Amino acid sequence: NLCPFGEVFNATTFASVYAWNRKRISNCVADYSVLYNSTSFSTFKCYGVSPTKLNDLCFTNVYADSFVITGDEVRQIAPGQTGKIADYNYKLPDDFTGCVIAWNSKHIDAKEGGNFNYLYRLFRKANLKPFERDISTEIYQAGSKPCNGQTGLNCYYPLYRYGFYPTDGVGHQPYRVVVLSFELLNAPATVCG
Amino acid sequence: STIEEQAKTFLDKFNHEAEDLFYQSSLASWNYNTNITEENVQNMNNAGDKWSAFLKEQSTLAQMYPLQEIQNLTVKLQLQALQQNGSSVLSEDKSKRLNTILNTMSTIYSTGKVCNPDNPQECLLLEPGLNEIMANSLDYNERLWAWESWRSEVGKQLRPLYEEYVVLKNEMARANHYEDYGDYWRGDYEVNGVDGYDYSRGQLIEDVEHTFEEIKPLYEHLHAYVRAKLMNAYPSYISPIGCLPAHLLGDMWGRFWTNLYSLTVPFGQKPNIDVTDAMVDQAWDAQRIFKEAEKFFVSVGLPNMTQGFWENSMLTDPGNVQKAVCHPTAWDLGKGDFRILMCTKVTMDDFLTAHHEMGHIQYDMAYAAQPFLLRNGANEGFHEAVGEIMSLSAATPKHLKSIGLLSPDFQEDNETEINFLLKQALTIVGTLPFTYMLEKWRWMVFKGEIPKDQWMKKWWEMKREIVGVVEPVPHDETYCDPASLFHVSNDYSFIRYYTRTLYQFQFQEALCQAAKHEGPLHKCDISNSTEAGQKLFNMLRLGKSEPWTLALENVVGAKNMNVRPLLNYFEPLFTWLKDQNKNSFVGWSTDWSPYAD
Ligand SMILES: *[C@@H]1O[C@H](CO)[C@@H](O[C@@H]2O[C@H](CO)[C@@H](O[C@@H]3O[C@H](CO)[C@@H](O)[C@H](O)[C@@H]3O)[C@H](O)[C@H]2NC(C)=O)[C@H](O)[C@H]1NC(C)=O
Ligand SMILES: *[C@@H]1O[C@H](CO)[C@@H](O[C@@H]2O[C@H](CO)[C@@H](O[C@@H]3O[C@H](CO)[C@@H](O)[C@H](O)[C@@H]3O)[C@H](O)[C@H]2NC(C)=O)[C@H](O)[C@H]1NC(C)=O
Ligand SMILES: *[C@@H]1O[C@H](CO)[C@@H](O[C@@H]2O[C@H](CO)[C@@H](O[C@@H]3O[C@H](CO)[C@@H](O)[C@H](O)[C@@H]3O)[C@H](O)[C@H]2NC(C)=O)[C@H](O)[C@H]1NC(C)=O
Ligand SMILES: *[C@@H]1O[C@H](CO)[C@@H](O[C@@H]2O[C@H](CO)[C@@H](O)[C@H](O)[C@H]2NC(C)=O)[C@H](O)[C@H]1NC(C)=O
Ligand SMILES: *[C@@H]1O[C@H](CO)[C@@H](O[C@@H]2O[C@H](CO)[C@@H](O)[C@H](O)[C@H]2NC(C)=O)[C@H](O)[C@H]1NC(C)=O
Repeated sequence: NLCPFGEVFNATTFASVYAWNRKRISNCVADYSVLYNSTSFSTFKCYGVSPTKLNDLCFTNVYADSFVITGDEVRQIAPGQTGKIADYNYKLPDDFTGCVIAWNSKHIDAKEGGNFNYLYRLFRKANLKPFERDISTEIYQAGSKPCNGQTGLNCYYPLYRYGFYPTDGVGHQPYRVVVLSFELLNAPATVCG
Repeated sequence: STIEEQAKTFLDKFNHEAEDLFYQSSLASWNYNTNITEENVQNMNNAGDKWSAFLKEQSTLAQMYPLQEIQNLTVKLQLQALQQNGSSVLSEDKSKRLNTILNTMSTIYSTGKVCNPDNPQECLLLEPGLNEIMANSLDYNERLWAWESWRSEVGKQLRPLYEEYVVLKNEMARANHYEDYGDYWRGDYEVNGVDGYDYSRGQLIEDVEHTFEEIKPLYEHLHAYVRAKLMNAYPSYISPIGCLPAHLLGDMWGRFWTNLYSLTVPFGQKPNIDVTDAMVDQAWDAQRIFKEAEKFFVSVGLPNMTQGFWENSMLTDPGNVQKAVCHPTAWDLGKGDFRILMCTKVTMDDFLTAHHEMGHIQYDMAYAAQPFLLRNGANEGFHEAVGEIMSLSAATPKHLKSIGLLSPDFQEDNETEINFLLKQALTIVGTLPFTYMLEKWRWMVFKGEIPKDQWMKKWWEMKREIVGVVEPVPHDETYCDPASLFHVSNDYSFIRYYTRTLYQFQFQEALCQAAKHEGPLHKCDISNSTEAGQKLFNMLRLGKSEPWTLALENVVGAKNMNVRPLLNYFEPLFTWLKDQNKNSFVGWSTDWSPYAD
């Protein structure tokens, strides 16, 4: 009765993929039937529990991960199918107990001049283990020669920026993603529907 | 820590950096071509210079990776495209001078006007004035005036510019480890690295000549027939054994004999196949016309057009308030943005070309998941060949009947069939000697085999022998008739058109065999054939990842271009011509001239 608990879901702006955000949710009345006739979710599939039993279930701890990625890259947000997003930015555990949510923002995240406010990592030393972040601006240097100073010939700046225009194809229009994960613990907190 | 891994990361950065830059340049150039203002042209040039500078930086970088040490064929191809020194191997001032004269030639061609001496107030440019004369006029003297005015005015200006263009372009290609600019061009067909599918640069000459030899007899008979029919149209002006006067061929140069159909129609009583009147009388929507092409492409297993296409494409003439470039173009802007720029009118010619351009877009839609430098046709001929097979299927009377613009009667006399095939030949085979000769002359000029003091001499010597066409008035070396064609004065290769004509009939035969078609090939409509659709998509998806020889084999079963598709398409017309010319001269004298002394 204290938490609309979707101040995450609908808001002004979100965070980049390499610096995705976490939030605790507690003391809530989770009604998700009004969100079934919401703006159509690009993808809404659950892994550990039933979508026809959500509100009946009264779990203890709940966490929310919100970030923005491109359209073709969205199908990587799942256990396995490791790729650019699924390794260097945000991986999911193979055993996953939660649900994934995504919808399309037509001109919210896209402006005629173009939006260059969302970043993403392309070069990293190793694949990220589940629920890890590495926001380091460490100049990547795969070639033996360690420039380490600035932009180099074989060196590269690991962070790149999304370009989002209102005339793009569907394959890379701004998709807005929210991930719900219920950690498995023997300690109670206050959440139910 | 391998070179291959270093090269992979370099290529990833290039692809991700270049996609957005190419997209910005494409958006800017679209806003110009659809909305001609000074702000837009400056924005286009700014974006284009940014794109070229990024490309040159990446070229000098990619030149630092030793190609010879690469064992991956795909990454080697992408690296090769980037390592191309291109124009940069020229000094700065010499490159500037080359670009200046290039833009100057383009400008004077697209802006040249000739004025009538009898009435110096009437002046026409190439489009639409001079073209209207060369297409519809039946007066020999007026046509001769048009022909000679265009050449003797703009081409004389082009002559010295073209000499400097030839020498500098050959130098650039030589610095890029080629023999001449034609050899550079011939590099497009070169394959080096795939065992069992390579194809060298001299093999193109061998294949083009070996295949032009087989086309020769069919063209000879069409030439005889058109010559007799034109004798009826211009009495006392044409010898029954000589070459065709260059100014009676239907346009300014003879690239297409399309406008000779009215003078050469086999059976006037049989109706000519035109659906323009049906389109106007039938409820039409310009959206719907393009939608109908879309319905055609989905019926064979291809995807719809994108919502971005329908929202961003320009499908009607914007009017007098908004001036745009109306040359039909299919824009692949990148980032999944596909548009068509066309000032569509409700005419039969625009219907087939709409199919053609939307075929381009499907090609463009295909291979999108490939890396950037592989987003291109297998070679320079594949896109137009694909567009052209679409238009043939749409032009077939069966398709025209099934769409509802034609009467349900479907009368098909052996004479209505010969009419359609004859009109096809005026266009399809009339352009092949023109195409083959232009590139042959250009290749020889680049090789330095034609001295400066005999450019026009060898040009018209070659003109007579191959195409069977003779000049109506003599031209010394002051003139420069070769530079009087758009593709020549605007630095575009021309052999794609020879190659595309053969490829398109190979594809048509293959897809109609896939569709289990039984009748004459020219009556084939691949509509409603998901099997033919899949076989073409199976080729479309490669882009430039596989050699064009391997891609062609994947669909037709042959590693090289073939003439039997064209010859089988035109076999009925061939026998009809052979019968029609029994009492006609076959061959040409290389010595007859219209003029004397
Ligand atoms: C985030 O998104 C929007 C705000 O932009 C909110 O969605 C919608 O809010 C309106 C009221 O402003 C809802 O209308 C209501 O309909 C119900 C019946 O469905 C009725 O009983 C109410 O009296 C009211 O008229 C609309 O249905 C609702 N849509 C959804 C998603 O259900 C949403 O509440 C915002 N939430 C958060 C946490 O930011
Ligand atoms: C030359 O290098 C390219 C890399 O640019 C090689 O292409 C790649 O082939 C591998 C192996 O099939 C692909 O990996 C796979 O990706 C899928 C993605 O769903 C994954 O599920 C598989 O487990 C596997 O990791 C890779 O994506 C692909 N890359 C590209 C850009 O096509 C190519 O094979 C090399 N040439 C030769 C002859 O080996
Ligand atoms: C195109 O179609 C026409 C008919 O639609 C075909 O024409 C016919 O040709 C035959 C010969 O092959 C003609 O037959 C002969 O009749 C004369 C008397 O008129 C007789 O003396 C001969 O011994 C022979 O029996 C027939 O009359 C003629 N019919 C018409 C209506 O013209 C023509 O052959 C077709 N062309 C092709 C290339 O298939
Ligand atoms: C052609 O370019 C002009 C600018 O050079 C575009 O501008 C118009 O002018 C102002 C510019 O802020 C707009 O507010 C108007 O709405 C535009 N006029 C119109 C749409 O008639 C113009 O939009 C461009 N035209 C097209 C078709 O893109
Ligand atoms: C090829 O595809 C077209 C699709 O337009 C088919 O046309 C339809 O044909 C059926 C059967 O005659 C009609 O009931 C529909 O009304 C037609 N739709 C139209 C004209 O839009 C055509 O029949 C197909 N040809 C085949 C399968 O041989």
